[PDB]
Amino acid sequence: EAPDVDLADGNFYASREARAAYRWMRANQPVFRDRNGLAAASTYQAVIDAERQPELFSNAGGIRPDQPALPMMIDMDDPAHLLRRKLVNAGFTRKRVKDKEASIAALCDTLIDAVCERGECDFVRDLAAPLPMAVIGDMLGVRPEQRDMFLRWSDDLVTFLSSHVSQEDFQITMDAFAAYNDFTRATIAARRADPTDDLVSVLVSSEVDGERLSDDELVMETLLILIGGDETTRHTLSGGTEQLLRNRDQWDLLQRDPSLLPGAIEEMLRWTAPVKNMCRVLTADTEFHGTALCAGEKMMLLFESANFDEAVFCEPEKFDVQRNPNSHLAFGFGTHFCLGNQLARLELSLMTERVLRRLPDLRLVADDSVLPLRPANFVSGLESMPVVFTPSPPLG
Ligand code: HEM
Ligand SMILES: COc1ccc(CNc2ccc(Cc3ccncc3)cc2)cc1
Ligand SMILES: [Br-]
Ligand SMILES: [Br-]
Ligand SMILES: [Br-]
Ligand SMILES: [K+]
Ligand SMILES: [K+]
Repeated sequence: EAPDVDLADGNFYASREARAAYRWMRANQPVFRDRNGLAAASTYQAVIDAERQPELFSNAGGIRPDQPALPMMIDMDDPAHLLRRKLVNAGFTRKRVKDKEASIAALCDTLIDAVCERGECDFVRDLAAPLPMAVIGDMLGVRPEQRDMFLRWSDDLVTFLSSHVSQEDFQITMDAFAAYNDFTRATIAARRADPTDDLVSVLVSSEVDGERLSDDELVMETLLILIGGDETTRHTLSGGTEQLLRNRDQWDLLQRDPSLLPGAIEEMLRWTAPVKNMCRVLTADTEFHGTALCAGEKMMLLFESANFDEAVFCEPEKFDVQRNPNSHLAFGFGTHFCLGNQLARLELSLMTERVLRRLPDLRLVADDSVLPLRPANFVSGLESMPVVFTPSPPLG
């Protein structure tokens, strides 16, 4: 019998029974319909095949199950999407991202300095959540003492994307957007008159095919970047480190061999899959991997399910930092492949290498059976992760 599940319900993704439900879907109905008839691609093959057919599986209806499209690149199809992405790509060239290494490392060291003397911290609150916020906030010109405000707006907006909000939460969402809009339009006006090397400056000057980003587009695209920056990577940092601590042979391998870190980051991404789904709207009736789909309905791409697909990943419930190949779909695939992937990987690398070296005897206070995941239908990971370690003095 099929699992009785609602794939638009955030409680499904907070359940540690989700992977059992995905396993059934992959073995019995790869393009699954949930208890409300919502279609979802559960196998790696079905996700890739949909990703590769953007004219049939469109982003232009919006990437959430019951919300309309917003005027931003992730809700656009080519050719318009390609121009928008090329414009925003000025902020994400390989050289610009790699050049952030020293500054990101400094933030990692400041955050570890704040807890290293204590011998205990909440890995989520004190390391995983603040590092990506500080990096993206610095790119956007946010004063350090205002990071919490931007993180609050980001939580409001990602909660809106992660659920079907009440009217009161709709109002909060609109208020947060209005505050972000006000701040960002001030930055745009200032950078136009006195350009710097910050993200808004680089985006203002970007030109492709004789076109530039409008103020409207700058607000929307930088907001997409803010929330990608501050709502996703945190969950790979916490949940990926959790797996290193649960399987101490994996922690020990990384401690003794820094050259294993790139493969470890990939396995942390495969395992944690912070983005649980993105939607595609059907542009025509189609028979897709055994399931009839109707023009105008949305189908979810279940990235965590694909990342645990035994047809692609041998023994997928084994966390193995050495896994090769590791062609996971945490960042998706195709036209919309995460623009921030290099930045996210760099943050994960720099914080993890410092955690391994500076907190070398790190351990979990209590095991996973009592560590909850955030209820959310879109992006999710650990709420809290208390950890202990031998104290050390700060680097300063
Ligand atoms: C581990 C962290 C992250 C994960 C798992 C992640 C995941 C994703 C996924 C699944 C998509 C859609 C791909 C698809 O549907 O095939 C996406 C798109 C995108 N992401 Fe991320 N993301 C992360 C971090 C970031 C960061 C840090 C940024 C920016 C600084 C960012 C910016 C974007 C943008 C702009 C898009 C839209 C690309 C397009 O539509 O062409 N993401 N991301
Ligand atoms: C109601 O007005 C608005 C306006 C803007 C937004 C924010 N749009 C948005 C933000 C974040 C993501 C998640 C994500 C980003 C990058 N990589 C991976 C995941 C998707 C869409 C919401 C509501
Ligand atoms: Br299949
Ligand atoms: Br479009
Ligand atoms: Br920048
Ligand atoms: K505020
Ligand atoms: K397994």
